[PDB]
Amino acid sequence: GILDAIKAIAKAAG
Repeated sequence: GILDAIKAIAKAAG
C-alpha cells in the first residue's frame, strides 16, 4: 500500500 509505505517512511525519516 502506497499510503502505508509513506506513513512508515515519514516516521522513520523523523
